[PDB]
Amino acid sequence: DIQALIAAEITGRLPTPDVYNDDNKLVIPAINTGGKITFSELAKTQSD
Amino acid sequence: EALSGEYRSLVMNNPVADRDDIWRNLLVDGKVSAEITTTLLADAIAGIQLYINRTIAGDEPGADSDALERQFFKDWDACNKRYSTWAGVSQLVYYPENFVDPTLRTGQTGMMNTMLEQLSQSELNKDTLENGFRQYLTAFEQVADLKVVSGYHDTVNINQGNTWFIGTSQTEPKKYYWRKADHSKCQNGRFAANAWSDWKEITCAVNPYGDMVRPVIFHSRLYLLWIEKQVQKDNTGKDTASFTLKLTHVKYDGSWASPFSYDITEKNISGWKKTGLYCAASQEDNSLLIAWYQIEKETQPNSFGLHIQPDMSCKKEPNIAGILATVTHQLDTETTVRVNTLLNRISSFEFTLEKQEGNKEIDLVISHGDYTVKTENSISALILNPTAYINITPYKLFSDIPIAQVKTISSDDISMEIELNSTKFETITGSDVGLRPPLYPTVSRETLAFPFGKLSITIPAGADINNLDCTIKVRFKNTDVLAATTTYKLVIKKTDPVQKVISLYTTPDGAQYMEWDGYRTRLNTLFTRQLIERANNGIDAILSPETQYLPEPKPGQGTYVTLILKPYDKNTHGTNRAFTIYYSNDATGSGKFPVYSGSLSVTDNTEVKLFIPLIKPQDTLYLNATYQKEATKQILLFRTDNNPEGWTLDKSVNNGTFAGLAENGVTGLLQSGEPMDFSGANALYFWELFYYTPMMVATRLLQEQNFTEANRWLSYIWQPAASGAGDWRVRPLKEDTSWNADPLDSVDPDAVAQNDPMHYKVSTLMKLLDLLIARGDKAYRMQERDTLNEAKMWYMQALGLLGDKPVSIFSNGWENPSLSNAADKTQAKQFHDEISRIRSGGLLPDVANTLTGLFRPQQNEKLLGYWQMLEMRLFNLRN
Amino acid sequence: EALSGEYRSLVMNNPVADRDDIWRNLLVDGKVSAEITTTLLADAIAGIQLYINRTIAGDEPGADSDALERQFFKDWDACNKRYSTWAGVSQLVYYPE
Amino acid sequence: ELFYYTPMMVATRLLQEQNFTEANRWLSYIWQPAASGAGDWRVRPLKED
Amino acid sequence: NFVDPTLRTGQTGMMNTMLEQLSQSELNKDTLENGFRQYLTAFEQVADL
Amino acid sequence: TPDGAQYMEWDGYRTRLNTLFTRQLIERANNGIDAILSPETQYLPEPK
Amino acid sequence: VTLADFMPMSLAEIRSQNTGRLSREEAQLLHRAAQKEKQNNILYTARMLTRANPLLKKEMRAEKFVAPGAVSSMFSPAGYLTELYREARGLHPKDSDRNLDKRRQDLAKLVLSQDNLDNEISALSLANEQLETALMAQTGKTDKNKYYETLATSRRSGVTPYNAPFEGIHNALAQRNFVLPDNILSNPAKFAILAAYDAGISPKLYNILTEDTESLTGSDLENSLKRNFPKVKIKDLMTLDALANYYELPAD
Amino acid sequence: YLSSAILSTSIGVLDMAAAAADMAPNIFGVAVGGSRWGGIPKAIGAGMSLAASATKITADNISQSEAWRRRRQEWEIQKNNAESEIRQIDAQLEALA
Amino acid sequence: YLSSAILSTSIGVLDMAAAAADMAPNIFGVAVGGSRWGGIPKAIGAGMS
Repeated sequence: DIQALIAAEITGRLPTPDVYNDDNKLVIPAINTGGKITFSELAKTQSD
Repeated sequence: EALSGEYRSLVMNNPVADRDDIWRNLLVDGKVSAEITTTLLADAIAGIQLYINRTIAGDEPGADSDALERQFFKDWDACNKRYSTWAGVSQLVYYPENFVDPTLRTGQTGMMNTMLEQLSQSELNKDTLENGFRQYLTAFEQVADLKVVSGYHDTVNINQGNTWFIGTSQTEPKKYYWRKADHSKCQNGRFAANAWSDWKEITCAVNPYGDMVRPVIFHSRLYLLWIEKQVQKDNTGKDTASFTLKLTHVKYDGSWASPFSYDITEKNISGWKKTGLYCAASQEDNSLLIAWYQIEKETQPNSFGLHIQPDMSCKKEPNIAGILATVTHQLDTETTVRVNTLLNRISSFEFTLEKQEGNKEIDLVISHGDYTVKTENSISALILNPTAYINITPYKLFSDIPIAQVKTISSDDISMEIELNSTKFETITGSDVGLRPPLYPTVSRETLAFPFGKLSITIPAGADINNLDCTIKVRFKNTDVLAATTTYKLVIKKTDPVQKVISLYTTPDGAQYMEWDGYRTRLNTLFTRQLIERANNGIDAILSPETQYLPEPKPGQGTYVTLILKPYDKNTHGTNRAFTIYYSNDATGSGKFPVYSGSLSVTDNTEVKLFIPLIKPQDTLYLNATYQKEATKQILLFRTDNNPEGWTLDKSVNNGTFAGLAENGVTGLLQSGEPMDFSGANALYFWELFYYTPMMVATRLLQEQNFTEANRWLSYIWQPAASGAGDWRVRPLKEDTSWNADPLDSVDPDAVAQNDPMHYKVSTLMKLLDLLIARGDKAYRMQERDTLNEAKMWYMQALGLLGDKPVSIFSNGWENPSLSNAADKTQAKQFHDEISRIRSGGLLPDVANTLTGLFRPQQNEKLLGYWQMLEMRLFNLRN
Repeated sequence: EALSGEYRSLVMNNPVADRDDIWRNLLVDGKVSAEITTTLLADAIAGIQLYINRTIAGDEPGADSDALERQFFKDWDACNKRYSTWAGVSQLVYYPE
Repeated sequence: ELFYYTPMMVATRLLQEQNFTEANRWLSYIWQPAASGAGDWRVRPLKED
Repeated sequence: NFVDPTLRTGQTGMMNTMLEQLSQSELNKDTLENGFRQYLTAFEQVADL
Repeated sequence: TPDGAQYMEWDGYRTRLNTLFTRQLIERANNGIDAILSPETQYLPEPK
Repeated sequence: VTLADFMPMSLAEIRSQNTGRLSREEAQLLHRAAQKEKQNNILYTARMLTRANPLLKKEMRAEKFVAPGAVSSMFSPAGYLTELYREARGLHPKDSDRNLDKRRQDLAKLVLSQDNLDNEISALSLANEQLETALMAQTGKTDKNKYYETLATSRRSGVTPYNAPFEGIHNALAQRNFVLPDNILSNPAKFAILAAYDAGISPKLYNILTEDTESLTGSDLENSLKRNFPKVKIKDLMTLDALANYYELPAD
Repeated sequence: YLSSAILSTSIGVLDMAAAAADMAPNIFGVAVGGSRWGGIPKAIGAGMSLAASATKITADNISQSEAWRRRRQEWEIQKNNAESEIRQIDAQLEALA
Repeated sequence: YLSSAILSTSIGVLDMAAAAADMAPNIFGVAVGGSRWGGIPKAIGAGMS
C-alpha cells in the first residue's frame, strides 16, 4: 500500500493536484532492487 | 450495423458481403451486444488468434508456408493456441516444481511403480511402510548387481549411435537384461546420465553356453542371440553333445519372440574349447552375419559362419575366416571381451553437391535416399526438389489448371541421366511415376518432390570393382520451359577404418567398465556389496548420507587427478573464459583425448578432478589444457612401480605446470576409490533410492494425513541445520548434480528438475510447506485453546521456512513499449546472442543489467499462494 | 501497537524492524486480538516451544550444537514438540495398559 | 484398419471421456488443414479415393 | 450419419482387443501407446503370414 | 518371388497374396506412432 | 550471432533463404544447432533465475521479479501478445491485402501498458471505433459529427439511412411510452408524418418510401436506380444471399 | 490383500528353481536322459501368471480402499447435513422464543 | 488390470516354446525317446486358457 503511493507519485498524478511548489525545484524518488529509494531533483529559471 | 453496412459498401467495395466478412477481414466482432466488455490487450489477442487460425486453416490464402511450418505454429493447437496453455507451458521451464508430482514421474522404474502400488492404500502404518521398502530394496539390489556380459555397437563409428548391452544377474538361474547407451549424448567420453536406458529384463528363457550371448540390431530391432549346448548320447556307448544357435527379438509390445533355432554341431565346435560367437548386421545385403570361432591366445584359429535373411533362414557363409579377418579387432580373445559394431560397407559413397546448376531460379537439388551396389550393378533411390514459387511472369493470376509457358500438364518433365565411365543411361519420370506434383498450390514457395523408385542403374562393366570406380558424374534435368539441370559426382571409394576397438573389462575387485577409444565408462556399481551391512540397521541407516558417500573401485588402471586452476587472466587465457583439458600417452603426435571441458572462473580457483585411464597396452601420461590463447604444454605423470595408486607427483625435468594452475595444488593423486556416482550409468537407481523414494513415501503419507511420519520421511532428504542454511541429506542435491543434459526435448517437469536439482530442492521445501500447513490446519480445526496455540506454531514454522515476503516492484524500468517495439526480431536476437556469448564464457559480462530480455521474470504464484494462506490463517488465529 | 513501535525503537535500537521481530525476539505474539485468552503456564510453554523451534531451525544462530544433538531434541518433532505427544509418550512407561 | 480405422477409433474414444487436446492429435493423423484451400488428407486411400 | 467409428462390421480381432483396452476412462498417453504397440504386434503377425 | 512377394497365379492373371509392409514398418516404428501413421508409411513400395 | 538469427526460423525458412549458399544438409545441421542453442540458452536463464527462489535465499541474480498479473511479466497477456504478434505479423507479404499490419494498422501502435491490460472497455465500442477510423479515412473528413451528418441522408446500403439524432429522439421517446400521433397537441393534418415517425422512420427513409416508383419508366427509372442504389451493382445484388446481406435481413 | 500379493510374487523364485533342477537328467544307466527341456520357459510363464494374479490382487486392494474413502466422504457430507440441520433447528428455536 | 491382462497374454509364447522344446527326445542310449507328444496341443490349450 505504501508502494502504491510511491508508484502513483513517481508516474501518476500525485500530489494532487499540482506539484513543484517548493522554491522552483522538485524532488522525486526512485526505487530500485526492491530495497532502496533514491532521490533526484529538478530546477528551473526565472521566466514569466 | 449502419457503420458495417457502409464499411463494406465503401471500403471493401463489396456491398453484398456478409457482415461476418467484416469480422474475418478486420479481426473484430461487431455483432456483440453493448454489454460484452473486454480489455484492450485481450481484444488484440483475440484478433491475432482469429487471424492465425484462419491463416493456418487456409482461409487466408497466400500465407508463408515456410513460416507456418515453424515450431510456434507446429505446437499451435497443443500449446500456443490459448493463453492458458501458452502460459502453463512457458512456466514449466522456470517453475517445474509447480508441476512435479512426487508420485508420478516419467521414466519411473518398475521397482518404484510396484512400491507406489503397495503404498496406494489408506493404512500406511510402519509395518507396511517398511515391508514396501524392503521389497523395493530387494528389487533394487537385483538391478544393481547386474554385470554386463556382452555388447553390440549400433553404428560403425563408435562415437555415434547406441551401444546395446546384455547384463546378467548374480542368481541361479541367471536373468538377462538389456540397456542402451546413446552416444549422441556423450561428449568428452562422459555419458550424460540420461544417455542410458533402464535395465530391462529379457523374458525369454535364454540359457547360453560358455557365456555366449550377443545383442544385435537387425533392421532397427534388437535381436538376442546365444548358443545352447545340450548333452546327448549316441545309440552306441559314446556320449556326444549337440549345439544349437538360438535367436529371438523384441516385439513391438516389448515381449520377446519365441526363439528360432539352428543346429550348429558339426564335428568341430564340439571339438573347440573356449569358443565365442560374433554377430553383426550388414549395411549391404541386409542380413545377419553370425560366426562362432575358436579362441586361443589369438582369435579365430577356426571359425564357422552363417548368414540369416530377414525371413530367418539359414544360409551358410562358406568363407567367413576371410570376413572375420577384417573385423578381428572386435573378436574375443582368451582374456578380453570386445563389443561388435555393424559391418562396414565395402565401398563408401560420396556425392559432390554440384558441378553446375543452370537456371538459378529453381534450386533443383536432388537427394540420394539409399545407395548400394549389388553383385554387378549399383542401385540408387533419388528424390528431386524444385522451388516453384511466386513471380512466374507474366501474371493472370486467376486460375491454375494442373505469350507464356506451360500452365498445364507436367508429364515426363524431370529425368535423371547417369553418366557411366564411357556410356550413359537416361531415365525419365514419365517412365517411373503416374503421380505428378501439381504447380497448384499456386500459393508461393511451395516446393515439390519427384520420387524415383529404386533405380537399378545397369551396368558397371569393364571397370575395376572397386579400384577406379569413380564414375564421372550423375546428371539430371528438369527439362521444361524455363527450367534447368544440375549434376552430381559419384565418388565411390573402398575404405577401411581399422582397429576402432571398444571392449569390456572387469577389475579384479569387481568394477566393470566399457573402455572405448580413449576413455572408460563404468558400467556396474559395487554399491550393493556395501549397502548390505547398512541395511541391517534400518531405513534410517540406508538413507543416511554416509550411505551416499560410499566408495567405488577405480575403473581399471589409471590415476585420479585433481587439477586446480587459477582465475581468469586475460593474458594467459586469451579472451574466451572457457577451457578444456586434455591428456595423452604420449607419443607426441599420437592424438590426445579431451577429458574435461568447462568455463574457467573469475576471482576464484576452479578445481577439476578427473580419472586419467591407462590404455596404452614408466607408464607415462601427459595432461594439457586449451584456452582461447593457445594449448599449453604437457605435464608428465608416470610411475616407477606397479603400485595401483602410485603415479608420480611432479614428474621429471618439465616444469610441472600449464601456467594456468601455477600453484602447488595439482595432486589428488592417491585415493584408489571415488565416491558413488549420481550422474553415471546407474544414476537413475541411486536417485530413485535416495530421493525419489522418500519423496514418494512422504507425499504418500501427507495424503492420508500421516503427518508425524511424513515429516520423518522428509527428514531423510532435508533437515534444518543449526546454522543458517538447511542440511540437505541427499548428496546430489547437496552438491548440485545435473543428470539430464537434454531436458527440453519433452514437455515434462522432471527432466528440467533433473537437469537442475535446485528445482528438486524447491519441490522438497514446497512439500514441507504443504506438510506444515496441513498440520496447522488439522490442529486448527480441533478448535480448543492449546490446539490453537499449536496451530499458530505450525504456521509460524512454515513462515520461518518461507522467509521474508518478496516486495513486488511496480516503479520499475518497464516503459510502456508499443507492440511493434516489443515484438522485434532484433530484440530476440540480441538477447539470445548475449546469452550465448556469456554462456560459452566469451568474456565476462558487461557489469549485468538484463538477464531475460524485455519482459521481467515473474514470482512463483504457488509461493505467493503459500504466503497468502499463511497470512490469512495467522490473521484468523490472532483475531 | 504503540508499545511495540517504541520497543523496537528504543530497546531493539532498530526502528525499521518488523513487528514480528518482536515476536521472534520476545517469544510473545502482540498482534493477537483482545479476546484471545490463554493461561500463564501455557504462554510460557508456547514461548519456549517457539524458541526451541527457531533455534533448531537455525534462526537463532550460536546454539549449542552438542546440546541440540541430544535425545530430547532428537525426538523433538515426533514426541517432545507438543504437549499432547510428550504426555502420551511419558505415560507409556507407567500405564502401558 | 491400421491407417484409418484405428486413429478414428482412438479419436472418437478420446473425444468421449473429453480428452480434446489428444483427440485432436489423433484426428490430425487423418486430416490436417492445408495452407491452400483444400484440406490435407493424410490417409492415402482417402487422398486418392 | 450412422457410421460409428468404434463398432464396425467385420472389425478384426486386433481392433476389437484394442477397443477393449481403450474402453476405460483414463486414456493417458501411456495406455494409449501401449494399446497401439499391442495392436501393432498383432498386426505385424497377421501381415507376415 | 526371391525378394519376398507371394502371388497366386491363375489362368492369365496374378493376385498378390501377402505384403512386405512389415519388413519396412519395423524401422518407422521406432520413431513412434507419429512416424508409423504418416503418409510416407503408406506410400511404401512393394516388389512386383 | 549466426546461430542466433536462425533460432526463430524453421527448417523450410532456413532451406529457403540462401538457396544457393546453404546445402540441403548444411541447412538441417544449422537448424538443429540453432534449436539446441536456443534450448541451452533458455535453460541457462532459467537456472540463473531459480537461484533467486525465496525458499533458497538461505543457501545463497535476484535482479527483478514482478508480481503475477503485472504487464511486464514474461507470462502475462502482454508477453503472450508479443509472441503472437512477432509470429503472426510475418505470415503474409507486406504488400498483400491480408497482411496483419495492413489490415489492422492499430496493432503495431498498441502500447503494452498496465492500464491497457487492466482497464475494461466495451467490445462494441471498440468495433465501432475500428469501423469509424476507416470510414472517415475514406471520406476524408476528420470530424465525427460532420461524418454522421453526411451519414444521415445517404442511401449507400440497406441499413444506412439512419440519423443519430432521430434515433435518439425515437428511443428516448419510446422509453417514456409516448405515442406521437396520439397527442391532443399536434396538427391533425400532419398525422401521416407523425405516425411514420412513431413507427420509427428517418426523414430520409420517408423520402425513400414515398417516391412513386410504381409506374415510373424511361430515363427516370435509370435516375431512380442510380439514386436508390448508388454503390451496389443491381445485377450483383440480384441474388438471394446478396439481398439478405444488403438489407441485413435473414435469407430465408 | 497386500500379504497375498507379496506371497504371489515371492513364488516365481521357487518355480524357477524347480525348473532349473528339472533340467538335470534323472534317468541313468544304459539309457541316459530325462531332462525337461520346456521346464524353464514354462516356469517363466508361471511366474508371469503369478505376477498377473498379484497385480490384480493389488488392484483389488486399491479399489477396496478407494471405496472406503468414498464411503467416508459420503459420511462427511451426511455429517455436515445433520450438523447444519442442528444449527437451523436452533435458529428455529430462537425464532420460536 | 491392463498390465495384468497383457502379462496374461504374453505368456503363450513361452508356454509354446516349452512344448516345442519338449518335443525333442531326452532319453538317449540303447533306448531312445522321451518326446512329449501332447505337449503342443496342451500348450495351445494353456494359451487359450
